[PDB]
Amino acid sequence: LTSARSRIEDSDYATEVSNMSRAQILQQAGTSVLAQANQVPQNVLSLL
Amino acid sequence: SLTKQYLSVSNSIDETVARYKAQFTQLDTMMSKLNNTSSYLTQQFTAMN
Repeated sequence: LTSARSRIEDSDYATEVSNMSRAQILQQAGTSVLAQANQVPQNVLSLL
Repeated sequence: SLTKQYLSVSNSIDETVARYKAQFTQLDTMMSKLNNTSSYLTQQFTAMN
C-alpha cells in the first residue's frame, strides 16, 4: 500500500526541476522581450 | 517437555529473523534509489549556480 500510494502522491524530482528551469528561461525571455516591445515604438513615434 | 518447548521458541525466533530480513532488503533497494535522487539533485542545483 505504501508503494501504491507513492505511485500517486510523489512528484518526480527530475521532471519538476526540468520544468522549473524551463519556466525560468521563459520568464527571463518574456521580461526582456516586453521591455524591448514597450521601449521601441514609444521612441520611434516620439521622434517621428 | 523442555526439549519440545525449546523447539517451539527456536522456531519462533527463526520466523522473526526471517521477518526482519525482508524489511532489510526493501530498505536496501529504497536507499539505493534515494541516493541516486540525492546525487542528481545536488548535481543539478550546483549547475544552476
